[PDB]
Parts: sequence; C-alpha cells; structure tokens
Amino acid sequence: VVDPFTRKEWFDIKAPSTFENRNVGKTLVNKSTGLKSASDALKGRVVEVCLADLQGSEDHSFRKIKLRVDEVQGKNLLTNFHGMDFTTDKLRSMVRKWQTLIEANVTVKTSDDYVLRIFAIAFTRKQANQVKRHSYAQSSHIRAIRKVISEILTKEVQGSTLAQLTSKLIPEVINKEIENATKDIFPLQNIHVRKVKLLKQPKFDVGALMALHG
Amino acid sequence: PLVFKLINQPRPPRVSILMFQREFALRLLARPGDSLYCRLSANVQMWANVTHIMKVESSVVRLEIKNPRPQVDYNEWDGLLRIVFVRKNRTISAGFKSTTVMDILEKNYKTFLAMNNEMVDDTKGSMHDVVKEKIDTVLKETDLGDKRAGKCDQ
Amino acid sequence: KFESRKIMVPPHRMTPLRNSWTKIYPPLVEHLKLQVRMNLKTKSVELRTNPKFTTDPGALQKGADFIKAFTLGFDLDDSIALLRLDDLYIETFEVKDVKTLTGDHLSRAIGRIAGKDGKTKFAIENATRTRIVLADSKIHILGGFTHIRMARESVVSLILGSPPGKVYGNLRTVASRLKER
Amino acid sequence: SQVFGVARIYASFNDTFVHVTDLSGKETIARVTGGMKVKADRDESSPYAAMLAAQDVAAKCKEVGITAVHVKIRATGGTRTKTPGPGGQAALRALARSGLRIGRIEDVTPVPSDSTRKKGGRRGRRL
Amino acid sequence: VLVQDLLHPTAASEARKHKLKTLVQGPRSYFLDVKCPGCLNITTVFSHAQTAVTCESCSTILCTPTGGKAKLSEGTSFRRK
RNA sequence: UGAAAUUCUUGGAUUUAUUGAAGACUAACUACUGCGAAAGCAUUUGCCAAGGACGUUUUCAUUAAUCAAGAACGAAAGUUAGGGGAUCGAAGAUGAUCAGAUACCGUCGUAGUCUUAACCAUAAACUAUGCCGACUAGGGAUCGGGUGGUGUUUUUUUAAUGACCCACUCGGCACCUUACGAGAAAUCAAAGUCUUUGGGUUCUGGGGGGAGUAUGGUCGCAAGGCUGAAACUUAAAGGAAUUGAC
Repeated sequence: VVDPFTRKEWFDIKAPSTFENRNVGKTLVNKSTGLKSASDALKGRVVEVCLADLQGSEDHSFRKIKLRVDEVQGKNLLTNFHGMDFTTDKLRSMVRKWQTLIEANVTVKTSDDYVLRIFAIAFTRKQANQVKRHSYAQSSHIRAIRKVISEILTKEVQGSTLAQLTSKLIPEVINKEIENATKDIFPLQNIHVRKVKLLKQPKFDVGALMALHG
Repeated sequence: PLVFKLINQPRPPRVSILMFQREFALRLLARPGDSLYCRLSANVQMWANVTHIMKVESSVVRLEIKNPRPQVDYNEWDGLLRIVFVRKNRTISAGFKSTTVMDILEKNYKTFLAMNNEMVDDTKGSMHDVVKEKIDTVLKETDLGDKRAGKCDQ
Repeated sequence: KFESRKIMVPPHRMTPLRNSWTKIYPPLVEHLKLQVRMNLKTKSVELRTNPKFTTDPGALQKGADFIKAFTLGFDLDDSIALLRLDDLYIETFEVKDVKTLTGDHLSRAIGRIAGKDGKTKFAIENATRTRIVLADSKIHILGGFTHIRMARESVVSLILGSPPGKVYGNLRTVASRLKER
Repeated sequence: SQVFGVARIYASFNDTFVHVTDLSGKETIARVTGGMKVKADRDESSPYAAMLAAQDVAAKCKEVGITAVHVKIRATGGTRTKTPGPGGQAALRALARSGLRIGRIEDVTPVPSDSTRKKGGRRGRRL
Repeated sequence: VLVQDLLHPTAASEARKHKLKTLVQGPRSYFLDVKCPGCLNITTVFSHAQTAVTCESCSTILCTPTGGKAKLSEGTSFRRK
C-alpha cells in the first residue's frame, strides 16, 4: 500500500585511516524506526572496493578490499578491514598456457590475535636468451619455492599487526621479498598475493576501530 | 489396471470376453516360474478364473470374477507383491532394506501398530530389531525370505 | 563529461591488432567520434568519450562491442557491421557445457564442427547470416538473436555426434523456412 | 559526484535479471524482469525485453535519483554456461543508452574449482 | 660414408663417443693426487668418488659425491693420476 | 522447451547479502609432456616401502630368453553384509502434448554413484600391431641423467648456486620427410633386412551363416565367465582404392 521509499533512510559509510579516500559510498537503510535493529544492520555491512578507487590511482588496479562496517556515529559509519581479493579477469589474464602455476598457502595468526589465511601465487618466467617456447620448473623447485614463500609470509605476518599488514600490503612489499629470496631457486614473475581471508576475530573491540579511523 | 478394473468391479458381471496384447495375455496365464510370471497372474488366479481363447499380435481372454470373493486383502497383496516383483533379480532380504522402504514400510508398520499399541523399543532396527531384523525374521516366519517371488505361490 | 572503459588484449590477438590498428581506430575516432587510446604495455584499449564528441552513450557501448568482438577473433568488417547494426549480438559457449569430451573426442568434435577446409563451418555462416569464432574450447557466435539461436542449434547438433549430412539437411530446412518469411 | 549503486545482471537461458542494490548489498532498489515486461512466451528473454526491463530499471533509479552503478554481469555459472548471454549484453546497451552513470563494468560469474555431475547425463543435455 | 676407416678413427670423433661404444671400450675417468694445505700430504682420489674421501689426519672432506664427478673442497691442490 | 502444460509464489518464490552443515570433485595451469606391467594416475604437507634412467678403474661370473601347468593384479557395471547419502540418476511415480521437425519431453526421484569387509573377471581391456636380440637413412624439437664452455645473466668483491645458450653422450614419449625396401592399398624406420624364402620362442586362423548356439566339464550366492560342436544351408561375404551419372 505505502511506498517503502517514504520511510526509507539514508546513511553514509567511511573507510578507515590506512587508506587515502575515506569518503567512499553511502547507504540506504530502509527504516529509521528501530535504531537498535538499524545499528545491527550496519554492523553486518561489508563493502568490497577497488584499490584504485580507494587510493586515487587512475589505473583500475585489479584488486578488491573487503571492509566490514561496525560502528555508527551521526549518519557516519565506521568500518574495519575485512579482506583482500583480486578481480576475476585479472587472474584469467594472468594464468597462461606455457608457464607453470605455483600457489602457496599459509594459516596465520596476527599480533592483534586474528586468525587469518593467506594465498600467494607466483608463476614462472623465461629468461632473456631462451630458445624453448615454454618454461617448466622441476617439481623439487616447486616444493622449494612453496616452502620459501610459506616461511616468508609466516614471519612477515606474525611480526606485524592487522593494520601493519595492510600497510605492508599496499606498496607491494612482500612480493619483492619473494622476488629476492625466491630468485635463488628459480626465476619467477607475476608474484602477487591473491586472496586474504579472515577466519576468526578476538573479543569485540571498539577503541581500535577509533584508532583505525583517525 | 487393465485386468484389475474387472476384478474389484462391484456387482460382478457374468463373464468377460476381451482382446488385448498377446504378450500381456502371456502375462495373464503365466505359471509361477516364468519371466512372464509377475504380480498380475497371482492376482488374477487369486480373484478371477482366466482362460485364453482364440488368439487373434493380440489374444482374447475370458475372465470370471469369483462371486464368493476370497477374503485376502488386495491392498496388502498389491503392496507386498509390488515390492517383491519390482526386484525380482534381487534377493528378498536385501530388497526390504533399501533406505526409503525402511522408512515407508516403517511408517506403514507403525500405522499397522496404531490399533495394537506395541511399544517400539529403542533397539528398533539398526542393530537387532523391528526395522532391520524383524522384517527379515517375518520373511523366515512365512513361506518366503530365501525363496523368490517367482517361486512362491499365493 | 568523459566516460572511460578499458579492455585487456591477449597476445594471441595482439598481432592482428597491431597489424590492422590503422583501420581499427579512425572509424571509432572519426566515423563514430570516440576517443581511442592504447597502452601496448598493459595491453589495454582505452575507449573514452569527451564533451567534444557527439553525445551518443550507446556509441561507446557499440565501440566496446567492436573492440571486444575483434578481441574475440572476429573479423574487421563484421565488427564494423556491429558498429552499424544494433541487433547483432555474441553467444559464447564451451564444449563441456553441452557434452563432456576428453582427448581426441574433443579434437574430432572440433574437426566435425569445422569440416575439411572449413566447408562445414563456412556453409553455416552463409546460411545462418552469422559469423563464428571457433576458439580452443570456446565458440563465439555473432549475428541476430534468432540467427545466433539457429547457429546454437546447429553447433549443438554438431557437438553431440550427429553427422554433417543431417546438419546440411536441417541447415537448408532452416534457411528455406527463414528466407521465405 | 553521483550516487553509486550495485547493478547485478543474471542471465539464464530463459530469463534476464537486472538488480539494482545499494552499497554493501543493502536493499533492492530497482528490480524487474523480462518475464514481467513482455507477455509473449517466445519473448521472455529476448534482447528486446531485456532492453525494456533495463530501461524500466533506469526509470525507477531516476525515480529514486540514484545515477551511478557498479555493474556486475553474471552468467548462470555452476555447471551451465559461464558467459553471460546477449540478454545481459542488450541490458548493458540499454543502461548505456538510458544515460545512467556507469562506474565499473565487471563480469562476476561463479566458476567452480572442480564441478560435480551435471544434469546432462553421459549423452549431452539439450537438443 | 661409403668407404671410410674404422680401424683408425679420427681421435676427435673417437673422443666424443660413449664409453662403452668406442672401437675398443675403456674408461673416461682418471685419478688424482690431491693436497690439502692443512697437512701438505698426497691423498689419491678417484675422479668419481662415491664416498666422502676425508684426509688422513684432519677431518676435512676432500671431495663430495654429486652425480658423476666428486666436488673437490675449496682450496685444494690437485694433479692427475 | 521447435513450441507449450505439472510443480512454488502475498505466510514473499526467484534473485541479493551475511553466515553454517554435508558429501563429492580436484578446473583453468594441462602439451609441443611425465609416471605405471597393464587397468590407471593432476591441491598442500608429512610418513612408509618401492622403481626406472644416468654415473661408476665396485661385486658375482652364465646365473639367461620365451613360456602349456600354476599364480598376482585387473576400468565400468553387477551380488552380500555395515557406514554414508550433497550432486546426478538404470527402474518407478508422474504432467504431458504437436507436429507427422524426429521422437516427444518436463518434474520428482529407490537402486546405484562414495567408502569398509568381501564376490566377479568382462571392454573398440586398440597402439585394432606378442616378447627377447642384431643391422639398415636423415632432421629438428622436447623429458630424465651426465661431461665440457677463459658461454651468458642474476653480482655477494670474486666465486659457488641455480636458470638459459652452445657442443657431445645415454635412456625415453612423440613428430616430419623420403624409399633403398615392403605392401593389395591406405600406409610402414618397422608392417624393412621374405621365392635370393631359416636369430630364439609363446599364442591364434583356414569362405559365409547356422553359432560363441546345443551338450558336457569347471569356476561363481547370483548375474555370468572359461572350454565349446554337429546336423542343416549357401556363391559369395569381404579389405583397400577409384570415378561421376536421381
């Protein structure tokens, strides 16, 4: 009988302090009546955004940052880091047919007591003076490279905290460590961190979110 | 349901002269040990005298409803013979234990105990009792169980 | 009032791209009035429209369809007809979407769709008024919606093992019942 | 600048869904179907009916006033074809033609890592 | 290849053939007199040593077995036979 | 869906988002390849126990090759008894319909599909090519190992790793020419070294049906497997290549 857009309500989300352009997107919460239920609806919001659109780089740089929304303050919605992803067409452009896929994985705790899981990928390149129209690495090299990447990721994420992981994660720090230490086994290319997956969170914290806002 | 229409037909008529498929007529007048023999022959020779006359492929049969109808429940006869003649190549003990026959006949047997008030024990059949083993035992408590559907008579 | 889309280029298609680029970009720049750039490093075609150009937002979409269909392996002139005609679309399917095939079954299926000297395939394109790219496991159909549906019927006929003669029969049947109306 | 939305285009072999949502997958804003537009049972998933449904979506978004959309075109996925059909193509042509702001075109098709048994049998499914 | 000599092959072409597949078969290996500086002592080592030939007095591995030939230790004098 | 009808939906289906449970698979990478006696084998990591090739100025000194008897393993489907049961799905239960566009099809779905303990022993189980051994043309790619290079690059100061390049050598899976030669031909580096007919050895066939049928034996719970006829009947049945006339 009545249109919902009569009673529909408009809010505004804001990204955490680790990134540049905190003003990204707004929200349509259809009721302002139950603000306990409205706050609970805002606690379960998760926005996935571009890296480029959040960091102002014009090149649509193929990444995706998942941000879970937690807190409410005067139409302005406080957010928390939730994950990392690529876009699909990037990965389908990456995976090619005469090189060798190498994926590594690690289960993770971070110093903010976050249970996490990290997926790294790395391909194999061919050298300057090739004649073979393909570059396959022996499987011993693949085990060695998976071991090296697993240990590098493990120490690199057990050292840092969550926002420190994000701050390492923006300027491509970790893949250059892989580029350095993994060069001595087999020459690789397209080394990236494909996905980042939160698994478990600590007891519900608020002040860390306000630190991550300012 | 072709023959079965003029078996349960109320006020049973005098005779029945009709022509059907010759293979279906072989399903009618089959003896209990054939691949031709199935549920239908036991039903008809339970409730209707049948004779093949003048094969026309097709064939004509004459049916006579036994007007003092034999008091055998055709519903339970239907269900029992249907289950045992769907799986004619399967052993009789394994066929009751499918998954859903262990549910459908379970609900039918507890509906059969609605006017009996028999205490369904916690032992009920996965180890030793009413769902798994008692149905195996009732088969061994009658003329069935290791005999097959094309070897037991009515 | 600019609007910018980017599309990736595979190196399989990049050599016909860098060969026929001199015919690709001026009809988008002049005949369709679109701003066209190329990052050959990232292999990215960048179609942006400006307030200078004619405000035709559908022309940007048809130019994206142009670059996409050429990226999918289709010819120049067919994609120019896509710039002209609107009712032409693209189907894209896999072999394993219809029937699971393995090894030389896949190769023989592709050969039966193509035929010797393409004579099975080309006779499709004349009689379906469509164009087809047979990729590795991908099929790509370009034409009218009824026409790409009929081409889908033909290729699903070919993929399930039916002989090409029955395909010629159904093909001339559909062509006779379509050209008459 | 503009108010950003989330457009989601599902492409079944019989149907085309256009689905405008707010940020974070909040609530449905504009949502019609080729089925509810064109009454011809042949024309339930035509590109024509897809363009009509997409212009209905554009009209309802301009009724709300939300202009920008991040569009996520989507095939059937699962085990059926993983490329979105010409229904979604003509829907994109219509949403460009209707003058809405387009933030980003992405093709999110659910791809299984390793599929189960399809409903085609050993023979093949259709035709 | 119609008329050639197989009694007297050219020594370069005869040098490249497989060990078993020469005119008269015979090994392609040799021996070494090695000296570690920490003893100034001749140890005789086969070129394809399958075990770690350690020096007489000091516990210094003079060569390690790796595939075909033994890898000599760093800083070791040697001479053939 | 060529076309259409059953099912569900105002208590909200479908779709969207956040989750959770279950079981099955191991895509793209994936060939111009690898392993295994074959059937067969593609996520990580570990444990166990094997194996090929390579290298060897190590050891034994004919210990070998092929194999009726006998023995292990053997895809899929199928049998019995537990567990599991998400997908799909022989049967079944069903809505059908519209053309002679063929049959229709569509939705649910027991068995099974997945494991454990056993049974069975069949495939276009094909590479339609037994195994061991020698000889006879080239060519360029790869896979595993090895030997050289005052080669190259990553420079860590030089090196040494690795990774490529060049040259050689074994041992593979494949390719591409030819014809010396073979064949009826397609084709074959073996299907060659065969009337100028002999390296060793196992198995099989003798025009087509009747017929892998009958009977007997044997193996199996069963389904079946192995072994396996005759009477009678008949001038062809075939294999490869070639032309153009509805």
